Parts: sequence; structure tokens; C-alpha cells
Amino acid sequence: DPLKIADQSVDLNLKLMKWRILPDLNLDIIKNTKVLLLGAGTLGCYVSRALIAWGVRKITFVDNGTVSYSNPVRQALYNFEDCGKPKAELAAASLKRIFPLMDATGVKLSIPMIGHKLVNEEAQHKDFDRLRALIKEHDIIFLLVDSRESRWLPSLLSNIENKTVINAALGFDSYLVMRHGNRDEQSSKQLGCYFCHDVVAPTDSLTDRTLDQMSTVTRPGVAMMASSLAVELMTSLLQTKYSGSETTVLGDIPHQIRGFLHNFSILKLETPAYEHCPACSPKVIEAFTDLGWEFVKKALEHPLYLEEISGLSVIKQEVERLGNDVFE
Amino acid sequence: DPLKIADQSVDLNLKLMKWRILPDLNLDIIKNTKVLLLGAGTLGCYVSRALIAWGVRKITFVDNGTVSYSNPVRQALYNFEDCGKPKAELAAASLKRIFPLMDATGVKLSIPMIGHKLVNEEAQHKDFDRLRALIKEHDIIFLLVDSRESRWLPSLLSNIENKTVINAALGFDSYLVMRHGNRDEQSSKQLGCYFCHDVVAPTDSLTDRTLDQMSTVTRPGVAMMASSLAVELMTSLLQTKYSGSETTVLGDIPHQIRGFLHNFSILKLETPAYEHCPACSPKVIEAFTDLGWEFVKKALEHPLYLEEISGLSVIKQEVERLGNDVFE
Amino acid sequence: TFKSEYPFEKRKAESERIADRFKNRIPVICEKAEKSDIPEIDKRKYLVPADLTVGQFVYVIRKRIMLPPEKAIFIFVNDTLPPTAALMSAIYQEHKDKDGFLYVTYSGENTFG
Amino acid sequence: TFKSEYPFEKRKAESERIADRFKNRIPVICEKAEKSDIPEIDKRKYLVPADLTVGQFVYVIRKRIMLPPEKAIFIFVNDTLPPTAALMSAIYQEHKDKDGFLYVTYSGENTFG
Ligand SMILES: [Zn+2]
Ligand SMILES: [Zn+2]
Repeated sequence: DPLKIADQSVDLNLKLMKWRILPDLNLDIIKNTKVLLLGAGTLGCYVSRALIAWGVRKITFVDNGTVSYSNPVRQALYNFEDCGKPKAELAAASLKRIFPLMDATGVKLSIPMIGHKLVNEEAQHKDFDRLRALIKEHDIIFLLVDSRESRWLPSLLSNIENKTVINAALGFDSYLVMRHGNRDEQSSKQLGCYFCHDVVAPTDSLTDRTLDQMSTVTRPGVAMMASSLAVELMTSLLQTKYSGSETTVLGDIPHQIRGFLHNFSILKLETPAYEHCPACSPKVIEAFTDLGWEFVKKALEHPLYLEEISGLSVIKQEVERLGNDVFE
Repeated sequence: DPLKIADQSVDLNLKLMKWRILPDLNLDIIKNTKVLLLGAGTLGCYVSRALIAWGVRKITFVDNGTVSYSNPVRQALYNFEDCGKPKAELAAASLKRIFPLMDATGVKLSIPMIGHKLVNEEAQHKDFDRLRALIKEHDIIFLLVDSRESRWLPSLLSNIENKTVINAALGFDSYLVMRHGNRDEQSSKQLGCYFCHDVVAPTDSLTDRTLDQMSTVTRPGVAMMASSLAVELMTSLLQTKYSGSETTVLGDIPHQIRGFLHNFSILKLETPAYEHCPACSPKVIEAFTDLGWEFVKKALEHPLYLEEISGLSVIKQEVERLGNDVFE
Repeated sequence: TFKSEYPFEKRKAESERIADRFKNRIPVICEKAEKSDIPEIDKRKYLVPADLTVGQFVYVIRKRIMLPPEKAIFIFVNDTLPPTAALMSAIYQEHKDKDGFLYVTYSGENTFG
Repeated sequence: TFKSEYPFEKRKAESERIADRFKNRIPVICEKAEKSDIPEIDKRKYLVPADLTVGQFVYVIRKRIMLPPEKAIFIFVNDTLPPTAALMSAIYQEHKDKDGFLYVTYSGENTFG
């Protein structure tokens, strides 16, 4: 039957990569990786298209949104007729329309955002619990959301549950693709996360800033480049490393990638986990470990509390006490 | 009505790029560019998705193929239910399903391939004429076909009709995106084409080489990267240059781009038009200008004739007469 | 740009002057990255206490351009992103320019999806 | 690899020897590019007449690896693609390595869509 043939044809295409080109390639590990996509926008759609072509069978979209009239040209699982409908479940249905064997699921779930008042403590407690369970259930988490503050809670929960996070983010003509570090019990080495590179706790960036539509005002090329690199980073990362290097059968496994369209460039970068980071600092980890949701609810409503806990307040006070000479 | 809102919403998204970010950006030039896509495979599909998001209104697909069972996961305008159906017209219909105002057309047309016997001189004469007319009708030609020999005739015809060609090609883990040079009547400077980099006339590469499916055995990421870069190259190229540089409001306009996934890199390159090139050599241009189809039919069946005309045979004979010392 | 202000031979001097006229100080040029969406900073030159960390210097920049707390940036030194905990002294040692100054650019962090 | 065969100080010498023992000759190391799908070439070293063009040298490589006519390659010199009409002498002048040899790699041309 047609579906069996589809299944065998995609399977053969993949097998040939191993048989004919890279005998050491592990295809099974990729096929069986359960993927959670946080965000079903331009990134979530393009990332999912790259994953299914690599043979990934289980993809779960999390998005609380609906399809807008401007979306289909940029968000590649939606059509004009879809406008107004809930995104996440449509994205899942769209994947199955491409390849009906997909275990594709969609969940209309809001991620609690740091810096925003809790509107309904109980309902958001449930959102938190649901998010933690989805994270725990899956193997690789793509962080593909659309603000600074939306990246905080998922970064923390993924670190807590010891899952690999691939975080991708866009600007008008540039992009960032990185893998977050994880905690190693014996090794004192750990790679940076998205929040390790500045010195402010994430907070409400949205209630204030006008022009809603600017978050999708980007050169169309950036979403496609970022999405494709994020997936290829995942496939390489899933391979075993060669003995004396940071490379696999698929090549490099960079910590961090930043690309720019204006000069057609790509930089490979690496940063260590920062002791005062408001997401991955050991003090923040410790606070979560002690109180769980009772700590998180405090941080959600009081971002400055994170700066106290992680030590950011200390290093900034030190600059305040310098005196009038880091100027003219 | 919903369609009017779709139209205004996509339009606003684009306008904001100019109003808020790049006041000198010319959006109209991009919207009104008539695009011919030679090839509706993994490149043709992803390139068309990047174009519509940039506001391009007229896209015409040329492809003589049908949707195969392995195609939908990699070729992003097709669904499982489409398998067996003619590709080009389906691709056009798929674009309209995304954004119904698209002037999208598909043409099931075979491109005569150099190195292959003419099976029906008359029918292929018509294919040639139809291809030349489509090329003449459009503004920018994307060369997105799947063999060396399929790139020859369209490269020649586009040079003859003085159209900008953007040529993209994939390997297992690398890709090439380049713009072909055009003839300048006054300037003796001209950029290279795809055929300027080696010293053999294109010929039949297909009747012989087994494993049909290897032409789609590529890391899924390469098609998305190449497609996105090809389109961003086009949008920059369409902008006016600043006085003292090779740059526009959108940044660089590189001749040639080659990217590699194994080390996440991208090279920007430039080559000049090669005097013995079997596509763009002035002697080949002159031969076409004199006899048109009567010259082309000769070259199609006798690739070695191109090597004689362009002078490739001369430079190779010179190496033959060296004697036994370019070895040990 | 600053480095495009013609004064190479003068720069090495201005860098030497600073090396003597001031102690525990790093001479730094800090400018907005091209094409990055982020408020400008006209004051680009700084004598930075060598014992400050990168993160403390980032704080100084944030205040100088009057960036609100809800927006983040990152900095590049020679197309690298230095560790936030690193001492400016160690950064200076590793990345200092021929002309004696340490060149840094700052850019708005990406957030869209 | 060849450059990874330990002999830097020896290379500059082997490059000097060639500069004297031979005239109108360019010392060249030519190897397959990593990850590129293209037949290997065990013989990697060449003394190339300085008046040959890049395209003539490409022809030499094609024959050496016994590549069929229907398949194309391109070459890189220092991550650049040299003009096919350029004299190997001019290429050598521009791109010659510290050790006196000109390093070239060759790769199969991309054709898929
Ligand atoms: Zn962190
Ligand atoms: Zn040419």
C-alpha cells in the first residue's frame, strides 16, 4: 500500500547515507530521538521540516497561539485556509499530511513568563507542571520561542531534568544557534547558556514595547539558515565523539553559532557557564532543588530576586562604588 | 474579506522592514521581479518559500517530473497525497494554497540535455523554443536542476537573453550558490559561470551511473541553507550599489558562495569568465548568434564539438606534448 | 569609526601614554556593531580598571547607552564572545590590538522565533 | 596528510632544492579535499612547469585520478578558487606557503538539486 512504500522509500534514502557515504553514521539514534519544539512559528516550522527529512519520528509542538494572516508565507506548515486556527495542533496535523507515520502531537500550552504578574496562580501552576512533564518525557528540547523572558523557565527546567537544549533565536539579519551546557557531577567544566552572556535577569519586555509585528520583521532567509543549522547541530551532537577531538562522524559540535546575512558569514563560538547567570548559576539550581514551584513563583514575579540569589547585584554594586572615573 | 486581509498583512510586514529598519530598501523591485525556477525539487521548493515571504508575486516552476514517495519530507510544497502527480503544476497550486494572490504557474517541460542523443528532433526543437521564451519572459532565472548537463543549455540561453542567473547546486554535505556573469559591451570585465571552473564539456553523466536515488542523498540541512542564501543574494543584487563599493543597502553581493556543514563554514569567492569555457566563451556565444538551434543541436549530440570551438582541445593537446616529466 | 580616523602611529602613542600615565587601567575602544539594532554610544573610549570582569564592563556599557533592564546585549572581541567572568586584564593580554587598544563591539541579543 | 608528516624544516629545504635543481618549475602539493566525494590520488607532489595555466594543471589532475569526462571538479588554493586562465607562476607568487610549496586541494563539483 502507498503508506508502506512511503515508509520504505524515506527509510532507503536515509540508509544510503550510511551504506554509501558514512558507514559509522548512527541513523537509529536520530530516528528514535523524541523532540520537543517550544514554539511553532517560523523556526518551529522549518526545524520540524528538517527533522522529518532526517527520519525523526516523534515531534511534539508547544505553542499557545493561532495562525495569523501574515504567518503562512513565513511559517511553513500553515496555509491561507488555516488562518485563525490554533497553531500547535495544526502544525502536528500538517506534519502527518507530509508523512503519515509521524508521531506528531501539538499542545496549546502557555509558558509562564518571568517578569509578568501571575494572573491565576493555580492555572499557571498547572502550566508549569505540564511543561516540566513534557520536558521530562522528551530527549531533545528546541527552544524556539519569541522573547527573552519566554526562554528563562524552559532553560531552567531542562537543566534540572538534564536534557539537551538547542536554543535558536533571530534578529532582522542575524541569528544565534547554541546548545546549552549541562551539569556534570565530576567535571568542573560546563558550557554557557543563553543567559550567561549579559548581566540582567530576564523580565517583562513585552507589555511595554509597541509594534507587535516587529518580532516577525526579519529577512526571510534568517529563519531557514538558523533552523537548518540547529538540526544539523543536533544530528552531529547525537553521534559518538572520536577519541582525541571534539568531532563526530558528521564533523564539528560547536557550542554556539552566530550568523549574519549582510556579509554572508558564520562564526563558531564557545563560552563557559557563568557563576552569576540568572538561569544556570548553581545558586539558582540550588534554590529550585529546595523549593521547586515555590521558588519559581517568587522569581516569576520578582526577577530582581534572581539577581540577588545569583550574585549579579553584588558585581553591579561594586561598579557603583568605583567613583567618577570610568568616565572622563 | 479574508484574502484582502492576508494581502494587507503580508504587505505591512514587508513595509515595516523599510520604514523601521532600512529606509533605502527597495521592496517594489523585489515584488515585481518575475522569477523562473528551473527545477521544483528540494531547492525549487525551499527557494520558492523564501521568495514569497519576500513579497515576490510571479513565480513559474519548470520541471518534467512527478512527485515520488521519498519526496515530501525533503521537497517542501508536496504532501503524501500528492505522490505520483506532476510536480511543476502541483508546486504552483501549493504556492497559491499558501498565499492565493500568487501568480504561480507550473510547466511540465524537459530541458534538452547535452551529451544525449536527440530522440525526436522536432519535439525537442519545441522544448528549446519554449525554454528560450520562458527565459526571455522572466527577469531572474534560478538554475536548480539535478545534473551537470542540465545546467548547460539554460546557462547559454540566459547569457544570450542577458538575464541574471542564480545557480545553486548541492552535494552530500556542501553546497554552491553563485551568480553567473553577463556580457558587458564596453567593460572587458565579466564574472565566471558554473562551467568556468573545469576543462571538460558537459556530457551524459546519467545513462551510466547507477543508484538513481543518490541525487537526493544529502544532509537535509544543505538544501535549506543553499536556498535561503540564493534568495538573499537575489534581494541584495536587486538593490542599487553604493558609490565606492560592491555593497547595497542589504550588504554584500558575492559572486560565488560555497558552504560546508561538517565544519559549519561559508566561503565567499570570485572568479572571472574563462576564455575556453564551454558555456560562456565568446566563441560559443558567436556560434549561437550565427546559427541558433542549428548550432545547439550539433553541440547537444557532440559535446566534443564545444571543446573544439572553445579552445579546450588546444590547451589539453599542449599538456599531451609535454613529455614524461609532469610525473616522476 | 575610530580606527578609521587616520591615527595609527598616534594610536600606539596614545596607548603608551595611557600605559604610563595610568596604572591598573586597560585602554578600550567600545563601539556599536554594524547592522545591530541597539542604541548608539558616542563616547567610545575607556580606561578600564584591569581587575574588573567582562560582566562589570558590560554593566558600564549598559548604563552608558541607557539600555533598559529588559533588553540584553552581547559583546565581541576579535569576533569572539569572551567569558563574562574573565578579568579585563586577561582579555587585554589575549586580544589587544597592534596599536595597544582593546577593541570591543556590542550588539542587541537575538530574541525572535 | 602531507603537511602533517613532521618535516617543516625539511620542507623549506626540499623547496629550495627544487628551486635550484629545476627551472621554470613550481613545487606543488595536491590532495583530495576532506569529505569531498571524488577518487583519491596517492601521488600528491608535482613539479609543474611555471608557464602552464591552472586549467592545464586541472587536466593533469583529472588524468592522474582517472576521472571520467562527465564528472567535474574544482580546486582550492588557500580557500580560494583560482582563475582557470591564471599561470601557475602567478598563483605560486600569490599563494605560496611559508615552506615554499604551493598547496592545492581538489573536490567533486556539486550537481544535485
Ligand atoms: Zn547560564
Ligand atoms: Zn563560463
